[PDB]
Amino acid sequence: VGNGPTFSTGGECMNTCDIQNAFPMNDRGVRSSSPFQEPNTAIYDSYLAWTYFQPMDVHIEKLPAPEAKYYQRHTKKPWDVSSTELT
Amino acid sequence: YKGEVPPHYTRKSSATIEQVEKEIDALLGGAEKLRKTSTDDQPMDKLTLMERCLRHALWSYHKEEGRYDFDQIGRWVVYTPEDEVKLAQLKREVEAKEKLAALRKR
Amino acid sequence: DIMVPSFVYNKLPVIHFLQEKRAEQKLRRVLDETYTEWTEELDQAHVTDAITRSLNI
Amino acid sequence: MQGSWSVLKKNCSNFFPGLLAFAQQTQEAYGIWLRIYNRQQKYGPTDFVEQSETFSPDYHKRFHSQDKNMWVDKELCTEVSQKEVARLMTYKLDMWRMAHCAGALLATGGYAIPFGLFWLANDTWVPSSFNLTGEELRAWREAQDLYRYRSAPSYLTDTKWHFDFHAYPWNETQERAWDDLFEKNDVRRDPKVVRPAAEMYDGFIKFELIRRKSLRHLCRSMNIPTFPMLARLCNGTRVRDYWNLAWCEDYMVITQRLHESMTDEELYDYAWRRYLAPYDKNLNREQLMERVEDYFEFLGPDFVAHGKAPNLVILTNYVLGYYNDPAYLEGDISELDKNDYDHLASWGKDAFLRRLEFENGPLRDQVEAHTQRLLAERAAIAK
Amino acid sequence: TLQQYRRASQDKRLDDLVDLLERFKPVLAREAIMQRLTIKHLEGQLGVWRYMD
Ligand SMILES: CCCCCCCCCCCCCCCCCC(=O)OC[C@H](COP(=O)([O-])OCC(O)COP(=O)([O-])OC[C@@H](COC(=O)CCCCCCCCCCCCCCCCC)OC(=O)CCCCCCCCCCCCCCCCC)OC(=O)CCCCCCCCCCCCCCCCC
Ligand SMILES: CCCCCCCCCCCCCCCCCC(=O)OC[C@H](COP(=O)([O-])OCC(O)COP(=O)([O-])OC[C@@H](COC(=O)CCCCCCCCCCCCCCCCC)OC(=O)CCCCCCCCCCCCCCCCC)OC(=O)CCCCCCCCCCCCCCCCC
Ligand SMILES: CCCCCCCCCCCCCCCCCC(=O)OC[C@H](COP(=O)([O-])OCC(O)COP(=O)([O-])OC[C@@H](COC(=O)CCCCCCCCCCCCCCCCC)OC(=O)CCCCCCCCCCCCCCCCC)OC(=O)CCCCCCCCCCCCCCCCC
Ligand SMILES: CCCCCCCCCCCCCCCCCC(=O)OC[C@H](COP(=O)([O-])OCC(O)COP(=O)([O-])OC[C@@H](COC(=O)CCCCCCCCCCCCCCCCC)OC(=O)CCCCCCCCCCCCCCCCC)OC(=O)CCCCCCCCCCCCCCCCC
Ligand SMILES: CCCCCCCCCCCCCCCCCC(=O)OC[C@H](COP(=O)([O-])OCC(O)COP(=O)([O-])OC[C@@H](COC(=O)CCCCCCCCCCCCCCCCC)OC(=O)CCCCCCCCCCCCCCCCC)OC(=O)CCCCCCCCCCCCCCCCC
Ligand SMILES: CCCCCCCCCCCCO[C@@H]1O[C@H](CO)[C@@H](O[C@H]2O[C@H](CO)[C@@H](O)[C@H](O)[C@H]2O)[C@H](O)[C@H]1O
Repeated sequence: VGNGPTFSTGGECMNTCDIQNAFPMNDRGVRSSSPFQEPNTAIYDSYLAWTYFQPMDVHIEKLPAPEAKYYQRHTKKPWDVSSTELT
Repeated sequence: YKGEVPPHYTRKSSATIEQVEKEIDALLGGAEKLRKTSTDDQPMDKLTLMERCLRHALWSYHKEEGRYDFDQIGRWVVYTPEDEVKLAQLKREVEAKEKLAALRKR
Repeated sequence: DIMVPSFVYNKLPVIHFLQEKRAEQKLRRVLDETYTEWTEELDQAHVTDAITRSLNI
Repeated sequence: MQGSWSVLKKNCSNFFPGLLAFAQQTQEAYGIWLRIYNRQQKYGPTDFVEQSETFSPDYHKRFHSQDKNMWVDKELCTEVSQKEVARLMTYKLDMWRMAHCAGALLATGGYAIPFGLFWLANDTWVPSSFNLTGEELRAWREAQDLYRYRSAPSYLTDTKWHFDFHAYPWNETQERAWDDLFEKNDVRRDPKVVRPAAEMYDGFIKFELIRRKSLRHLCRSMNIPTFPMLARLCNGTRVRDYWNLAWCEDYMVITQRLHESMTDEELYDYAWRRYLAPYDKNLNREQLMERVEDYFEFLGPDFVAHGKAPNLVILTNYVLGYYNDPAYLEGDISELDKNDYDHLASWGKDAFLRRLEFENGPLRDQVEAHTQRLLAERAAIAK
Repeated sequence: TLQQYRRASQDKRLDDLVDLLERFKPVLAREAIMQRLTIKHLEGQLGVWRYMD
């Protein structure tokens, strides 16, 4: 697996944060570090506790590609700048 | 008994029942791998909900039309004891009419 | 460059969670409004009785 | 909309004809307003005529009260027709923008000329009279719609966020109404479902308590100039006057069923002045009638019975919800097959990253078991 | 005769079914998009800008 970063956490533990319900909980009882479902989330205990997610090679049943009609919204405006372009 | 033939209604879109059924089958066929069965008392999934709604509407339309296929109607339309009783009453009536017609031809 | 981006990032998880629930709520309401509609049709026995009466029997 | 040279040429060519047309419209609109004002002063309620004072309960600041300082003249059809009211509303918008420009000119003398060049290069703040042909009018309406699109979402989000962060609905029906009020324009909102939100918000913020920032967003969405904003009771007065005229026309139309006999273009204009029908949507008569009927239904029976409209804040949110387009999404789904952090691949993994992968990887259970067993053995040895 | 009687209701039901299908398709599209986003997240190859887009 690669060395890339993941969804930022801010050094927070999601099992005790004020918005913990927004983070899914896995079988082991560790809330995810992101809105996504994570199977191998862990918690590390320094002076303060923090949640960590380790990327790994996992296969997920991929639903086939939908048509462009059902997910593309052509409401772009001259002032609009996408997050990729802003980055 | 019925009264007046209801007011006429103009369709907003044009499509055949066979085309609709084929489209439903195609829509539900791509998610078969993702679809997961579960206990009847457990919460349902999005695929299960979509399948139930689509099949319920389709088979209600079919039963209204006349395609009395009880095998699927008992699966995709029965959700109430009153519903089960109505199906049983309808199941008997159709068989009785068929037997009477055959006997009256013989 | 720094402050607003960080607070937008903080907002994403809760908004994503709430909008998922809202979508599930819409689907649930769609299912809840569905109810098998059984129709009632004139029993044929009355037709058979009117047929008999018309014969003057 | 951004400025362009073609629009600059258009407005420079039609500058003086536009001014002459504006003057003629000014005379006509003064006549119409004089009739309406005389009728209001003569037949209006005592509170409306005397301008009764309504103060906020926290800082005791006066603002217009929807119940007392707004009055629907049910018998205005005798003196003023529906078309005259529409003409007055359009002229009020044009006159507001012209007045701000004239004030800038008087304030800055001859130094406003380059700013005038910026002004004529955009159709956002020029009067409708500057367009002498259909295509020019269409472009002008497109600019107005673009400004509405730019401004409305901020107003809707301000209202929704402040309420949701500081309050919650009382009952399930109010919850459904509040949730369905702020749906995007790609879905049709049932006015009967959404109406209870008006009372729910009346409990929270009436029009008399509207904040200055929310007012600025609303006036931006209504194509009302906001600079100089000044006290909130100036643009608030503008909003009150505009919607009072709109409600008078709405009562006339509902009572006399004028919209059914109204032609296609006039119907589209009527919906547009209510912020219900953008021109870029290319709506047909069926859709326009559906939206207008939904607006009338949202007003409710009490509007005809007593001339009392629902809360103005919620009404503005409801109508401006038609300019809340779905968030844009462009690009084929295959773009999701790419990778974002390939530029980091050359860096590899350091010791800490390797440790994290080892402990939290597929072998995590074995490492946890070994570590816990070793720690238990060491603890036992220590004791 | 019965068919002629039960005709407007059938047409409305068919139109409603078509509308329901068109309503469900976007939901499945969003589900597929979320699946792909999750796949890239688990690999460590998903930026927040892409997710927001
Ligand atoms: C030469 C010296 C200059 C001094 C320096 C000036 C510096 C610039 C400041 C601004 C000056 C004004 C600019 C012109 C504005 C146009 C006229 C006007 O009032 O338009 C109506 C319009 C009314 O607005 P509204 O919100 O509807 O009013 C609510 C009322 O309830 C409305 O009442 P209603 O609902 O009952 O309806 C009535 C309506 C009904 O009428 C109609 O419907 C018909 C249309 C009537 C109005 C038409 C206006 C047309 C505007 C465009 C003109 C053409 C421009 C062409 C440009 C290109 C030229 C080539 O008729 C009205 O609009 C009447 C309003 C009241 C009259 C206001 C005028 C008072 C001043 C003039 C008298 C001065 C006498 C001096 C005596 C000296 C003694 C010693 O005015 C505006 O849009 C307001 C101006 C917007 C800019 C504000 C900028 C800040 C102002 C701060 C001023 C502070 C004091 C001054 C010192 C400043 C130091 C910092
Ligand atoms: C003939 C004509 C007919 C007759 C005349 C008729 C009357 C005409 C007048 C009335 C017209 C009204 C309508 C105007 C609309 C257009 C307004 C406008 O500007 O739109 C933006 C306009 C473009 O508009 P647009 O593209 O249509 O987009 C409009 C959208 O809707 C976007 O809209 P938005 O809403 O997003 O934009 C709004 C934006 C508008 O603002 C902007 O967009 C900013 C524009 C400037 C940006 C500059 C960027 C570039 C900087 C370059 C720096 C130098 C570079 C190096 C140069 C090297 C040269 C060798 O923000 C604001 O509104 C902020 C307002 C701030 C107000 C400030 C008030 C301060 C008060 C002070 C406190 C007082 C407290 C009380 C104290 C009391 C004490 C007693 O911007 C430009 O075109 C930029 C022009 C840049 C020019 C070049 C750079 C400056 C050159 C300076 C030369 C100096 C020479 C002398 C030097 C001497 C040295 C000794
Ligand atoms: C990275 C570095 C880059 C460079 C950075 C540069 C350095 C910046 C450092 C500091 C920056 C911050 C400073 C803040 C100061 C404090 C501000 C404050 O307290 O504001 C309170 C407050 C806040 O404003 P607001 O009304 O609540 O809303 C502001 C929003 O931005 C309204 O937004 P909105 O969305 O609601 O409305 C959008 C739209 C809505 O559209 C409309 O409303 C329609 C169009 C309206 C047109 C204007 C109508 C004006 C009517 C009359 C105004 C009253 C006149 C009073 C008497 C005249 C006094 C001179 O409005 C506009 O687009 C406005 C267009 C204005 C364009 C001009 C902007 C400034 C560009 C520079 C030009 C001047 C350069 C001079 C220096 C160089 C000389 C060589 O301001 C006021 O109450 C406004 C009073 C205005 C009085 C007139 C200006 C007084 C200042 C002296 C003017 C000197 C003129 C010199 C001429 C040339 C001589 C050679
Ligand atoms: C380049 C030019 C430079 C210009 C410089 C001058 C300053 C700027 C000029 C104007 C700028 C444009 C914008 C101004 C603010 C706009 C405010 C606004 O939106 O109002 C809307 C509002 C319209 O809304 P509305 O619904 O019709 O009525 C308001 C509601 O009632 C509202 O209902 P409410 O529930 O909110 O009711 C409350 C409301 C009730 O009030 C009102 O709304 C009524 C109108 C105001 C009445 C004020 C007079 C009160 C009685 C004064 C008695 C004095 C007796 C002294 C006797 C001395 C004997 C020796 O407010 C109050 O209660 C406030 C009362 C005022 C308290 C003043 C406290 C000052 C403390 C002093 C501390 C110490 C100072 C230093 C030491 C000094 C001594 C050594 O407008 C007004 O009501 C009138 C606006 C008047 C604007 C100012 C006109 C400026 C004329 C300038 C002439 C001189 C020029 C000099 C130039 C020099 C060379 C350059
Ligand atoms: C490049 C830089 C160059 C140099 C620059 C030099 C800068 C000098 C720094 C010092 C300036 C301090 C003042 C800053 C003002 C800005 C504050 C502000 O916008 O706060 C936002 C603030 C925050 O609002 P928010 O948080 O959104 O909502 C809160 C409330 O809900 C809001 O709800 P609301 O709106 O209903 O409630 C507010 C309203 C509620 O009340 C009403 O509605 C009733 C209105 C009553 C008006 C009473 C007027 C009385 C006048 C008596 C005159 C008698 C005649 C005498 C004639 C002979 C003598 C000349 O009351 C007022 O706000 C009006 C109070 C009285 C205004 C008096 C005129 C302005 C005086 C400015 C000079 C002060 C001394 C400066 C030196 C010392 C500095 C430490 O909003 C407001 O306050 C809105 C009104 C803003 C109007 C004031 C600005 C008008 C534009 C001035 C035009 C002249 C331009 C000259 C340019 C000079 C360049 C050199
Ligand atoms: C520089 C200043 C610029 C000002 C610009 C705006 C001017 C507006 C002028 C409007 C004039 C209206 O004219 C005025 O109307 C009112 C209201 O109908 C009339 O009012 C009359 O009927 C009313 C209503 O029954 C009575 O309460 C009142 O006692 C009586 O006078 C006045 O007799 C008339 O003079």
